[PDB]
Amino acid sequence: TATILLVGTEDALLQQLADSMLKEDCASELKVHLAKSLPLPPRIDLIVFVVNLHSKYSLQNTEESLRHVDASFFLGKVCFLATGAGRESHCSIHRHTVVKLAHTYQSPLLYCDLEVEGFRATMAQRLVRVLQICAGHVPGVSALNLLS
Repeated sequence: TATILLVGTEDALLQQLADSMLKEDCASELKVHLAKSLPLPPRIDLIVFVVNLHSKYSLQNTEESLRHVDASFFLGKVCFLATGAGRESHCSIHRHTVVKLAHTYQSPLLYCDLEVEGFRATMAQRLVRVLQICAGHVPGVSALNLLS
């Protein structure tokens, strides 16, 4: 009844995030699809671009994939999720690049270390709520209202 597309090149992290989102409990029935890239080879309510700040390939793949997304998706139905930004080991230039990306496509930029169980759990809560909003399940709040 609410469907999210996770786009990212790290299968394992996408899977653990998906599992985190599916972890109990949710009033709506959540479906998760994963893609390594866009364009894809089903109704999709929310797209989350998971960007690995330690991987230049991740950045490039996000940048390229974005070109295939219809503009109506950026009306609150796209979120960026940067991983590695809280770590001193990450490249600052990449972080700036993704901040500029999220700004350009006027979409939220969220940060999480997906390798940390608790942090990923909380982020999954946030994303479940955003997904429900985008799917029209939250009274008085549409994807349009997410725009800020």
